[PDB]
Amino acid sequence: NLDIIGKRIEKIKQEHETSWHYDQDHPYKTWAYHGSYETKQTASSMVNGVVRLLTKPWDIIPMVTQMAMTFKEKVDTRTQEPKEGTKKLMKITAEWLWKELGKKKTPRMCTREEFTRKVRSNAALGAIFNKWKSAREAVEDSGFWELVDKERNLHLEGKCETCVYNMMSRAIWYMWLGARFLEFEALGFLNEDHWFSRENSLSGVEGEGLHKLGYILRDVSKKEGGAMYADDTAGWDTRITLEDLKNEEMVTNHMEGEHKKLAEAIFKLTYQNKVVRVQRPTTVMDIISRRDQRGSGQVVTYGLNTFTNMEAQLIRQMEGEGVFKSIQHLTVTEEIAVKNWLVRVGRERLSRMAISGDDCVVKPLDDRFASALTALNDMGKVRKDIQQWEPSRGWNDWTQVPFCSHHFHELIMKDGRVLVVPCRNQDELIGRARISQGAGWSLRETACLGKSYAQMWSLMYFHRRDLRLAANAICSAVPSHWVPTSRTTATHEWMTTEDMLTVWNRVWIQENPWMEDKTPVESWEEIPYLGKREDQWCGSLIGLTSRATWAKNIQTAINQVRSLIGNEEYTDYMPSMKRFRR
Ligand SMILES: [Zn+2]
Ligand SMILES: [Zn+2]
Repeated sequence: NLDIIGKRIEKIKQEHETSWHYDQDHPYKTWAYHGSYETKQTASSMVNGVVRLLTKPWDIIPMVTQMAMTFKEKVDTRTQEPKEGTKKLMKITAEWLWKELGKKKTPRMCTREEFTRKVRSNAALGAIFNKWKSAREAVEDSGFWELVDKERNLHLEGKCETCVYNMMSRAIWYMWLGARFLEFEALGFLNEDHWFSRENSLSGVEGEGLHKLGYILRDVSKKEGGAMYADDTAGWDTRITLEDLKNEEMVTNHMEGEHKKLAEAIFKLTYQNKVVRVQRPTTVMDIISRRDQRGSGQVVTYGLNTFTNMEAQLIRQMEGEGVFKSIQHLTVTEEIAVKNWLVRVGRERLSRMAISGDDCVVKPLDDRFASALTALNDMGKVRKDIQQWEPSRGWNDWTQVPFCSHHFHELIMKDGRVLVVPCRNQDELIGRARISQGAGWSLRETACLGKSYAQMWSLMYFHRRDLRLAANAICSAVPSHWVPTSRTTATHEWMTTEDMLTVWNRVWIQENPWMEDKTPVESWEEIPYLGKREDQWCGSLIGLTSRATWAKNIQTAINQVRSLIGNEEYTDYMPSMKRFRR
């Protein structure tokens, strides 16, 4: 409590002394309340006109149109403390997992130089506006770094002054750029040096890309065992216990010098003790604290969620294999059996999983896993959309398993070679490309975002008839040499001015470890589609009157957009298709 959060609270109280008041009608039960002060202010989703003008048939599909119109009673719930047996299982497993992750890696501090480059190339670090306008301006002004140094030396002392969260199935907690830097210095190595790559972590997929995930699921499917299980958790970030935050901190045991102390401080002072400011309309600013749940930076959140999720799923596996009998209490001989399992088969059991933060696919040794629920429920990782004690429903086919919002098809080229391609309902893909976030978008910038989406569709979704055609139309409608842009930046190989057929060959043939024959593809017509009936199942409008009219008359839609943008240098990409090729 207050000897760690006090100083932070004291400092804010004073800056709004003319507004302070301990409000008695406060809507908090599970958060600790501290006081309120006067504020008044709020960002909605705008339509990309370039993409909408080249996707007319979809102007009458509600699933697409509604996406562009528009829980904080789940952040106010309290997780129970686990049993002693559960806590023992978690500490042993965490201890062992950090050793394994650390066998071929060296913890190290990230640098101002490294941080500066990040900001000067638009990564979404989640900072606030005020003294300097943007992030960019603050990074050259030596004043900033004197503030950063004040807080830094404070953290070495073991106290905090300026590290305070701002809260705006999602909940995003911005800090000021300074506190983001100090988080990056101490914990950035996890992302920057790829601790959760598949090579290093065996379960993880950090930096793999959407064109590898299908191949990774199929490799898992090849192992002997039961169904593939893919249970989603209900509000994962709100079910992170203090015991979870403590096992995460054991990464510091692998550190030394300044680093160990700086990392210890972030975990102690910001993660395991939180100070947050929230807008309430009855408008005031509420200064609340609590000890548990997740609210770090989105990139460190990712890596820590993967770590804790790896830990939970190895434990659920142990329960299915009958390594321990009850969560109430671990005997002495059970501790040695758990430790022996991890040493004998742990690495093999990690390779049976694909884990991306809160998202997992598990192919266990057999189907006992399905009704092994006691550890999972007691750790607080309650399954979404199924009764607490009802057994999990597994999948019998790797092409039906959901993972990172996709499913994966197996697709045979005319030359016999095999692609594994990502897919989702086509209304979701078209609906997202019609949306832009923010204000002050020039026509040129709107066009360049449209082009980023088209290049993505050509590289990942080439097998959907409607998306190859819409992609060709957009790349024809936007000046050939204008560079694809994005304001909120996995592997993004479509962000480039290089020839898209040359990128396709590098990604799917040259650099693809699942493809033995390296024979380049000479044109887009060598590159196959899903079956027509499969394309309709995944949402294609192939076979409708509206869709045939759009395709027939596509050069008229292309010319409409060219007339609005003006007299520039354009390329016709539509003769790359068979039906437009004379
Ligand atoms: Zn601090
Ligand atoms: Zn599909």
